[PDB]
This record gives sequence, structure tokens and C-alpha cells, in this order.
Amino acid sequence: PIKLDLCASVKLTPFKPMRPPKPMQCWIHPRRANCKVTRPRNNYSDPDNENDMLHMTVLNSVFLNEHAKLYYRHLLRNDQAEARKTILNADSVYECMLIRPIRTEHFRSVDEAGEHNMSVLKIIIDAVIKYIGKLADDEYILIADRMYVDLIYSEFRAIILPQSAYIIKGDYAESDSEDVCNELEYPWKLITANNCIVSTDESRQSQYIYRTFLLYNTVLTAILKQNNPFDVIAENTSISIIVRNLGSCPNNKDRVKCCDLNYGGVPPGHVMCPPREITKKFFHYAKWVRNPNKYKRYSELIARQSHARDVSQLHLLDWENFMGEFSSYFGLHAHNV
Amino acid sequence: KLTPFKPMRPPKPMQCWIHPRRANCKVTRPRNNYSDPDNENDMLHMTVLNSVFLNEHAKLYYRHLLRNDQAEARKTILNADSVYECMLIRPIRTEHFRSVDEAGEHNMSVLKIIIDAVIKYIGKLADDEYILIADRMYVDLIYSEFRAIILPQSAYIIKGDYAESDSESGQSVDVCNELEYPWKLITANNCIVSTDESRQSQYIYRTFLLYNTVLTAILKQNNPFDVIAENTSISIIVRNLGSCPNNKDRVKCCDLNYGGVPPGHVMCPPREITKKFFHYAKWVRNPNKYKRYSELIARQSHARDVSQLHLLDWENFMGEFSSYFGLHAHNV
Amino acid sequence: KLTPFKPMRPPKPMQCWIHPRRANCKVTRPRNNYSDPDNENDMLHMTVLNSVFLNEHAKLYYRHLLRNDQAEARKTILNADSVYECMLIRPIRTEHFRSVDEAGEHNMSVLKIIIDAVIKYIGKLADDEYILIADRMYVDLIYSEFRAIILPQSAYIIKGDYAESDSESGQSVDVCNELEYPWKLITANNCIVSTDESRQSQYIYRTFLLYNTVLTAILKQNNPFDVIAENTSISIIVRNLGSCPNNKDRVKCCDLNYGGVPPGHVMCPPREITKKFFHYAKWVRNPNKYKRYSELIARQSHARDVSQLHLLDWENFMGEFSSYFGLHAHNV
Amino acid sequence: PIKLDLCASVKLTPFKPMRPPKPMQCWIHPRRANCKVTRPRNNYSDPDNENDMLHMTVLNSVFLNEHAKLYYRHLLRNDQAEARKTILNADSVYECMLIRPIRTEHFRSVDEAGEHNMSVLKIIIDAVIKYIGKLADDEYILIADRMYVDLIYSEFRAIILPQSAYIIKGDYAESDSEDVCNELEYPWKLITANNCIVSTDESRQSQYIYRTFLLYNTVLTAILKQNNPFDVIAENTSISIIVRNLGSCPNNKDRVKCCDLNYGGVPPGHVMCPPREITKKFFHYAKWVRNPNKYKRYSELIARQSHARDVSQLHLLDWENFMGEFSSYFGLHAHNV
Repeated sequence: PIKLDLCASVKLTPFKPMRPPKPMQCWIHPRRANCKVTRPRNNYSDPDNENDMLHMTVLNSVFLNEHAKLYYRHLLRNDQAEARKTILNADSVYECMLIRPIRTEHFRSVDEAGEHNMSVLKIIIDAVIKYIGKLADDEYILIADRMYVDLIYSEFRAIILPQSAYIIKGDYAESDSEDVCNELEYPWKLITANNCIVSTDESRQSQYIYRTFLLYNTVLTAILKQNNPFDVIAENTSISIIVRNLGSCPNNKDRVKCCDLNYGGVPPGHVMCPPREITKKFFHYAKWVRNPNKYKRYSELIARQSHARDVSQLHLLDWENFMGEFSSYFGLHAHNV
Repeated sequence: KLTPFKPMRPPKPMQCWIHPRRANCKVTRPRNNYSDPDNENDMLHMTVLNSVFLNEHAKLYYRHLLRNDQAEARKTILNADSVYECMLIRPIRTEHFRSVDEAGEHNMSVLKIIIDAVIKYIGKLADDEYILIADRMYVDLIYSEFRAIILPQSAYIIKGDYAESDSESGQSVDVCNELEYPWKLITANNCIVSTDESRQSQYIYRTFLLYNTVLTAILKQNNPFDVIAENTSISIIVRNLGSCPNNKDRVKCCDLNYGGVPPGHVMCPPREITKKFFHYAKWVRNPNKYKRYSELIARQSHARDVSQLHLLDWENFMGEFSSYFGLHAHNV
Repeated sequence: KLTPFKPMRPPKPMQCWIHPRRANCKVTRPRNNYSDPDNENDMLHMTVLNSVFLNEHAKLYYRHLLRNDQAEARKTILNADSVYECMLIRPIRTEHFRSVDEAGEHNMSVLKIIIDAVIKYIGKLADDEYILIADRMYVDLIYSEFRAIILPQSAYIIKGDYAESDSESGQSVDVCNELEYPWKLITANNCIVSTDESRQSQYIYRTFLLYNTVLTAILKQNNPFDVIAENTSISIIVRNLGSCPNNKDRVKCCDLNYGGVPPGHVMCPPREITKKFFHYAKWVRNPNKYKRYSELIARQSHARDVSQLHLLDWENFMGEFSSYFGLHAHNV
Repeated sequence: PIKLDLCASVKLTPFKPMRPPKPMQCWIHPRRANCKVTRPRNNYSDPDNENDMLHMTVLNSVFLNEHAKLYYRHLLRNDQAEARKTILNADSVYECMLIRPIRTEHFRSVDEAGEHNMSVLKIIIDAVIKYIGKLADDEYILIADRMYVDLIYSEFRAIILPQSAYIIKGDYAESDSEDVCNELEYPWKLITANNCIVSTDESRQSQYIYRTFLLYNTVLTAILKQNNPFDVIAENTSISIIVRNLGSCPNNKDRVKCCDLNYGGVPPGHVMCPPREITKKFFHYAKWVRNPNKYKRYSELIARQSHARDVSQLHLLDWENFMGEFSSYFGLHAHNV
């Protein structure tokens, strides 16, 4: 249903510039329809090309940028997938993945892994942390997909996946004014610029903590052989009820009852138990996904003050302590931070 | 439901002295270093369209024909679904382009050059390729006393294919499988079947688009043959205007109002040709039902005589027009 | 969210040879007993508008002026929010009404009678009452060589009130408390404050609406002074047309295209008068902010000299027009 | 937000042709905002005029008919309210009620009455039954307000109230073709007619049973001193869960557990226990309110066949037996039927 602004708003049938694949399915992603995997009929003289794994992912076209370029690709760098390219078909969109796993390499979806092989787990955390490192401090991001990043992973690699996210370039005009929203060529800048917002300290902290929670949710998903309900961004779903069901950390009320979760291998204990109120505020920050443009309601949210300011600062510092102990738990380094 | 996040400020000042009557035409000039008055002579028009006109490659469709660009710049930029073709311009001191809309242009030579530009623009369209306009039954543009600058056009491309007996001779590499070996192995471009008769339909279509554009240019009144709306019916418009006096098969455009001196009968195309033209045009509503109009104009629904003589009448109009402006008949 | 139930079949055939270019004008004739050819001479036009134009009494606003109806029938009927003014017509055998749109009318007398009809139609509007058009800067209608038939107009009425020292003399019964004793005791009509200066604004408004209508009638081209859209700005249109030669305070309508013989300068109203007219008109977007434009045209924002001389120039245009068509200056 | 179809779809501010009463409240209808009551400052020389009760009710404008005339008024006849008239203000609408209760008459809202004074109760049932009698057999109606009719009632009268309903004129073209959808004057009929539908036996039975259930729900509300949840037409609300909570009639599974309800005076017993599946099908029929035009989904619904046809017929006949015993319970007469 598309119309023009002339004296007759004509109904336009959404044109289909690409045969939509009828056999839509990915065995690595059985629960996902938009996820489709497939192995091409490579030149059969060469057994090597047999390994080439190809996965297309479906998604809306809004996720493309002003340049018609999909947002996660901006954060992509030194990618591991053998190749990638975008696919625009009307509102729908597709994103095919060329991969060539080595003679024995075998990827698999991060979801529901449970995997306790901290070597592979650390491979994935390195991939995701380096990827999100491409984010700028005054640039921020939300993930309308879920509260984590999808990916697959083999013993040799951890291939990232396309994400339903939205870039948002905030701008903190430092009092000492000595990347700008008006980066076009001067003529074009005369008309318009990025749909920027007002950056500030609190927004920086909010986005940083948000990406950190994304990291931790992905880590959970990796070490959860059961459902990791944290991903769920359902409108009806509320974190209040979520932690009411899950309860709080037995070892300390402050944190969540993540000690009792179901783990593919060794349970780590109350290690996976983050403070609760920080998670709550994180979910509130995440709710931004539905109205990204209205930034005043979510930009500083994780770092906002509910004295209330003292409690917010203290509990954010508690979450920072949690990140410190987490990094120590995996021998990590905050140079990415 | 999700908010369609906007990655840029939507330009509110929808002001185009070239095209005020529209809701998407905005022209505006730079305010750069004035030591160079020519830099001030620069002009900058952005038009707001819909992203649906972006192909698989994320390419605005009419840009497939932006070849030998006489204008300065043409770049695409979008605010979510909204899209924006942004134009750089720089005429010489006395050169100033103007809207084709009801231009009333009397200068024969200016019309000649403009029509040459439009015909060459549309020429590169492939034989099995078919174009459909989505805003008006005439290509839109501007024109200065010296040169002409095409304007962005909202249209959809489509590729066709046939299986002629001699399916080998000539360049057959142009196929709707325009991906790279694995990616084509995954999916192929949307495509249809092309055959000579729909090609004649398309020829008639493009030529009458050219005719509509020239009418608009030389008209000191509106061009009723330029509206692609629904309630508009070629039947009612014909009833309004009627058969042309010296040739009733034609239409009474002789009485119309041109800024240039009225040539009279010269601008009077046939009747059933325009009928089938309009019915072919109303296809655009749902191109996916392509066959419902793929062949419409030249269909044999005897009727063989009727449609072939209709083609004869159309090509008679084509040749007499071309001669009327010195155009070679071989410019098709 | 509830479905806006439709109590009638929505008439799909939006066909009006009188007004094809619009999306709501449908005309059509009866197919009744043909033994009476005059019954066939009957014509039947329904226009589709929005129910918002129905008052408290559920009365279509412009119908307040459907007095001494020269047309046959005018009834209202709605399909939920959609509304439908349905017209009966029956000209004499050779009488046939036509669209005011770009009528190019040369016949002076026909124009005279049409303008008489329009002025009398608008005359009954009360002094403290103010009208606002919602579709165009000109009253819409049709006209036969003999008579004229107004067409439905989408406009909002509003009543005003003042507290002059002599708040007793004359007929003061007309108040915005137009309910019956208890029902008025419950609620009152929406109302505003009327004062002489906004009344002058309204006089200028209505008169320039009349001027736009006459231009449309005698124009063999469109009437750019008839569009109430947003991006349209009187500033840009003025820049396009410019100061009239024999009187630069006026506008260069002399060069415009009339189906009747161009009178030239005769149709050239002042400049700032049209400016303030347009700014007054753009009020209609949100009438509830009434004061933001209630006084606009005749505001004293010295400026006393400026606005009073603007009124003088406007009334000069009014009188010279009236004399140009024999109209008495007392027909205001 | 209103636009025209010309080359510029202009945003139009909804014009306000009437001061909306700021003190919006009815003491007889404390839970209803659209309900407002008020006593006018009558000529104080006459104590008689003091009794005059005036109640305006707010509602959407869609409820008006093609003639801009509100639907319940069509069913109104020999009305008891001292006077009535409609009030169009933009989309909003109002409906003022003039009443002159006699020197001692005292009206009151039917809701939450509990009243056991079968004399007054029978007054109300007579009012409602005679009112709904104005419905034609081939004409049908739905009540988007709720699953009943609002009203007030004094010892002397039972004043009806405006309803958010929608008239629907079906048409059963009897094979022996010897009120028509095309009732306009011939010219106008040449363009259009009523938005009719295809009547039939089953639709007649469905509408009849629907109005009967409306009667019974109103009677319940009258004899319920507590909430009568049956009125509720909430989208989230399902009759399945409703009767799951309420359970079925202890005296017979067939019916509903209406024996246990809360009654202003004497409980009547399992008398108020209707068959359940009939109520279910009634609620499904009622769901039509949201898309009245699409009649194929609801018109025959109460009388439709789920053998399944045998069960539907049998259980509808059981509901008819329930109406028979109900009428006997109040000495009524089916001449209205």
C-alpha cells in the first residue's frame, strides 16, 4: 500500500524485484524462518569447495542506513565470514553469507549452546567484543532484534550474523568545541544532516553498559543449554515479572537468581548473577528500540538518576564491579572499554 | 509495529520556484563563497520520492538511464523509506533552466534539443526490458534556452526473456540471473517473458510518453494526457476532446493552447492507439499481474487487420511528427 | 479501534465529465422513462466530502447559504464519516452547465450573472460570522450559457461577538447560545470575539475569493491563486509573477491567458493585499487558534498609515472591478 | 488528522463546534465519564420544575446513521424520557435527556441494582422488550457498547438510554419475491443503496437469540447487586475463561453457575443459569461489533451449525426452552417474539 502526494493517491502494488526462496529454512537456525542455510553445488571436481556454507537471512529494509547500507556492517571489520552482501527486495531484505569452513570446521548457532568449552566461549566473546569495539563513544546503538547478538561458531571461528539494530549518532558539543552530523558535501549539507541527538556523559555510560549487558546475555546464551529468556524483547514481557519468576541471587539478594540456570557443562555458580535493578534499567533502556528517534526517553536511561542520584551512581558502580569480576573470570582486558 | 527510524533531518522547506505546484520538488541555491559568482550561479534541487523505486542493488530505477549526464550531480540519499535525489546544477551566467510543465515553448530549436535528450535517454532501454512510469504519462525534466536537464522519474524497470528458434545468435548474456555464481545459485532477479508484441506495446508507450512531454513543453495550458490517476479514463477524455477534423481517426488537439504558435492538426494522434495506450498504462497498478497488460496494445483479441492497421496509424503519427521537427525516422 | 460501519454502498464510479480532474466530483444522468426527453435532460452529480463539515445540527456548513436554490435538488447523505451532497439538475433543452475551472468564458453577460449569483450567495453571511474555505481559494460552481448552479463547498462557519458601547441598539438576538432553554443551560455553540478589524479581514477575504472565481471562469489557463496547499507561499508566487507595469503596487496578471479577450491590467490586484490575504487564508489549518489570524489582514502590528492605505488600495481594486463589469459599488 | 484528496493532503484540525462541558460527571452514573447528569435552574417560582432531570451522554459520531440520525432512536417509540435530541461536536457526540420525574419519582441506573422488587424489574423488562420489538425480523442489530442495554429506572418508569449500536439491514430475497435496500428517490437510488447483506433463516434466529440474551443480561444486571461481568465485551476477555472461572450450573452441567451469584434481594436459584455453549456462540456472534460490514462471519453465527447440525439445532431448542421457562418465571408473553 503505497501512494503518491499528487491529486490522486494511487495504490501501488509492492513490486517484487527478487524471487523469494520458497524453501526458506536454516538447519543451523531451525526456529528461525528468516534464517536460511544452504550448501552450493560447487564444481564437483574439487571436494574442497563442498565445505562452502551459504546462509541468507531475511529482515526488513528499514535497517539500511541513509546510504542504503545495513547498520551492523558499519560495526563490521576484519570479518570472518568468507563474504557478505545485502539483498533488497521490496520492504523485505536478505543477506547471504559465504563461508568456507576448513576441511573439519563445523559452525553452529550460538543459541541454546550450553557449551562449557571456555576456549570456544572465549573465541566468541573476543569476536563480539572486537566487533562492538568499532562503536564510537559518542555514537550509540540499539538492537531491535533481541537483547543480544546472533552468531554461529565453529571450533576455528565465531561468525557474526546480521542484526536488526539502529545506529544513532549523538553529539556532545563540548564546551571546548576545539565526526559531525553535517558530513555531506557542502551543497548537500545545506539541506540536511544526520538525525542526530544530544550526547552527554550519562548517554555514553548508558550505551556502554547496554553493550556490556548484550555481551553478558550472549555469554549466557552460549553457556545456557536451555532457553535464555533474557533475549526476549516481547512487548508483553516485563523484566519485573521475569525476575519475580526467576527470583534473586541466593548468594546475595542484590543480584539475580542466575545460579540455578541450566548449563551445557559445568555450572559456574552465582557468577552469572548480575545486580537486578541495573538489569531493570537496562530493559527500560532497551525499550528505546521501538521509537529510536525520541532519544530523550532512553538515551541516558541506564545512567539516569532515579538520594536517588546517589543510589543510581552506587548501583552502576556495583555493576562495574560485576564487569570487573566477569573479566577476571575470563582473563579479559578493558582496552575495548 | 516499529518506528521507521529516520537517519537524517527531514528537509521541511519544500520550496521549488521551478515546480511549486508539487509536494516533493524542492530547489535551492548555495550560499557558498560569493567571490565566485558562478558558485552562486549553482542550483541545488532535491526531490522526495519513495524508496520502493530502489532495485535489488539499492539503485533508483530511472538512474539506469542517467548516461552522459548533462547536469552536474545526481546522488541518492534516504531518510528511512523516504528517498531524496539531490541535484547539483550550474548554468552559464545567462543560462537558466525551467519546468517542462506547460512551458509554452515557442523556440523550435530548444524543443528539438530537449526531445533529442529525452529520446536518447529512453533509447538505452533493452528490447526485452519494459519501463513503467509511476507519476505521470510524460517524462519530467527542465530546460534552459541552451541545454536541458532531465529530472528524476519514479518508474519501475522489468526484464523479459524469449525463446526464439535462433536462441543463440547475438548477445544473449543479458539474462535475469544477474547475481554472482553462488548468489545466483540462491536466488534470481524477478523476470517475465518478453515477446515481439509486448515490445510493440512498449514502443508505442515510450513514443507517446515522448509526445506527451513535447505537448507539455509547448503547451500554454495543462496536459490532460499526463495524469496517471485512477478515475481518469481515456474514454471520458476522448469524449471531451473528440475526433480531429481533417482526420477523424485522430484527436482534436488542433484547438489546444500552446505558448508556441498552434500547429493545429500536427499534434493530433489516432484514437484507438491512445485508447490502448491508456489501458497499457493503467497496468502499473499491479505489475506483478504482468501478463494482464504485457501485450495489451498489440493484442489480437479480423482483429489481425485492426491491430496491424492501428500499428500503421501509430507509426504514421511517429514519422509525420519526426519529419515535422526534422527528426530522422531512424531515431527510434 | 472499531470498524467505521458503512450504512450504504460506496459509489465506486467516480466519473464526472464536468470535473474529471478531481477525486470526489461524480456527475451522472438518469435512465428513467424516456418518453419524457426532459427527464433524460436531468443530470445528477454527487460529490464526496468529509462529515467534519456537518455542524452541531448535523448540517453541511455551506448549505447555510443555499438560498433561492436555482438548482433542482441538494440533499445530504453519508456513509459513516464519508458524506455525499447529491444534486438534481434539469437544464432546458439547449441549456448545459459547465465547470468554472478554467472556463475561459468570453461572454461578458454570463460572467455577470455568475458573479451576481456568487456575491449574493456569500452576502447572507453575518457580520460577526466568518467563513473559511477548506478546498481552494475560490468558490466552486458550474454555469450554463443562461443560468449558473453553485457547487458544494467545503468550508467552516464561525460566529463572533463584540461588546460595543451601544450593545443594545439593533438586532442582538443572534448570539452563540443557539440551543433551547435547558439545552443551552447545558452547553453553548463554539464562538469567538468579532471586531471591526477582523470584519475587514473577512471582507477582503470574500472579495478576493470572488476575484479568484472570476479569474478561474475567464481563464484559459489554471488559476495559481486558487491553491490552499501548505508549501504554496504567496511570496514565491509573487516572485514568479511580479509587479504590474502600469501600477507596480498591483501584480502582472495582464500577461495571463484568458479564454475571453485579455483585459490586461484590469485583473491586477495590489501586492501586500494579496500577501495578507494569503496569510489570513493559511489560518484554516487550525481555526481553534482563531486569534492567531482573526485580525491578520487589517492588523496594526506608521503601521496605521500602512494598513489603512492597504485597505484603500483594496477598495480601489473592488470599485474598479465593479465598474469594469457594471456592478454597483453598493453590492458589498 | 483530516486530509483532502487534492495534490496536497492538508492536515485539518478537528473543529470544535461546541464547548465540551468541563464538569463531566453523572452521579447516577459515577463510573461513566461520558455519562453526565444535571438539574437545571428552572424558574424558581415553580417548585414543580425542580424535579426536571437532565442527562447528557457522550459517544462517537459513527453511531449516527446515513441520515445523521442515531440508531437506537430508530428503535425508540412511545419514549418515556420527557424529551431527547442529538448533539454533534466533531467526532465526539452528546445526547441530552430531559426528564420530569413526578413529585416523588426517583430514577436510578440499572447497573448493579440487585433489586428483587420484581414489580420494578418487570417494568424494566417491559420497557426493553417493547423497545427491541421495533426491530424487524429481516433487520438486525449489534451493541458495541456492551452485552446489554443501559437504562435508568424509577418506581414509576424505566427510562432507556442511548446505546452504541449499529443497524444492519439484511435482505432475504424470498424465492416468491412477490423495506428495500434502495429506498432513496429514484435518481439517488441510481447511485447507491443501503449497505445491506444477505438475510436468511439462520441470521434471523441469531439476531433473535442475541436480543434475547441482551434481555437476560439486563435482567441479571438488575438483580445483581455485584458486578455483572457478562456486559464486558473486552477484547482480551474470552467467554471460555469466564465460564471456566464461574463454572457450570451445579443443578445441571448444561447451564452456567449463575445460581451462586450475588443478588440484591431474594436469590432466584439456578433460574439465572443459561446453557453454556449457547452463551459461547452468543459471544462469538457479539464479536461482530468490531467489523459490522463483514457479515458473513457473524450474521448466522448463533444459528450456525458447528451431527454438528443436529447438536446446534438441539441446543438452540434447549435455549428456547430456557426462554420459555424464563417467560413463565415472570408471566410474560412471546407476542413480542
